[PDB]
Amino acid sequence: MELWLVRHGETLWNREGRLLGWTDLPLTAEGEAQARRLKGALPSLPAFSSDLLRARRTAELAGFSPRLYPELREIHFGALEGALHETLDPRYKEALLRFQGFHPPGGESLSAFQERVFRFLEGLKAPAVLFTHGGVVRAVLRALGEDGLVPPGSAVAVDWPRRVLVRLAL
Amino acid sequence: MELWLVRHGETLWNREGRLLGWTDLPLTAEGEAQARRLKGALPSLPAFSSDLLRARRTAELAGFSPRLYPELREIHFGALEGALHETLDPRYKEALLRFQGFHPPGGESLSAFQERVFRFLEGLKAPAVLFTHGGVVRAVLRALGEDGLVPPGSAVAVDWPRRVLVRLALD
Repeated sequence: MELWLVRHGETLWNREGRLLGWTDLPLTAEGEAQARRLKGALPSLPAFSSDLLRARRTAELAGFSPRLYPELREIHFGALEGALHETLDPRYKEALLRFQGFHPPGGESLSAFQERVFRFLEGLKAPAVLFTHGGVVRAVLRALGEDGLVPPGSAVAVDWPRRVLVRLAL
Repeated sequence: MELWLVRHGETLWNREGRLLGWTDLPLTAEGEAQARRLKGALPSLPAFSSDLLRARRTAELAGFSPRLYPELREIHFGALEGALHETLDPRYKEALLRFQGFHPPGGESLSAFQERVFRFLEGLKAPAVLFTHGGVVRAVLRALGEDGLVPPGSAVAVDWPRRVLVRLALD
């Protein structure tokens, strides 16, 4: 079943290199421009979106009116929200790289995060466009055996749960 | 899974251009003619149909004895029921055109409509013929990435939830 995973436009923490999870940052001017460009590429399928501002605004600027689901949120980094990726304790860097064994204080475990994301995905009953976050897109791509890193404001279409259909980066 | 969806025959509000949702209108003479032409053109599979008259009657004239399900009904337009499409406020016109963010007072939102329709399709265990409405066919075709408008009394076959197989219209 066709699903479009869209990573929201950039926020200030993207250029700053800070972990961005449940901190509700707005899009930058460029992030808004990225969202607008998506209007000319994304298919008009039922839309869903993380309830965080940056995702909602990306959906809006891309020409969609999404049903909001917190299950589509990026992982909650807890005390690590806003932390510079460069200064993270090696244990955290390692976990984020290998995509396993990550449980920030006051946040969600990478395991609970994935459980939340896939429960949502398996619940879908028709093709859809999903406005979400880098970590969510990464989880889905890795589940299909692919590298999950995609730029802000870009998207990847997948034939869930079989394979990746195409990547779209502007 | 192979599913055949049939848009019921025309009613007076088709030529009139009025939003027809849960208003239970009958088929016109031409509407019955369209339904009769479907007999012998649709596959022999279990049949399901919206419980609204126009749909049930289409199924009947097409040679089927479907189990009735309100879940196959057209979207509930609420206060907009019977409204001339031509005179709808821009917000509603655009919402229906772009098939998104439609919240009619006293009716069903497009999101609620889609959830209802898709939940029903998910429950189907095997191939079947579904006698339904223009909006339902439109939601399905659009979800499959194609233009969703089809003529009254016409049908489409899809491999749900993957692709459209064929569109069938008769004269």
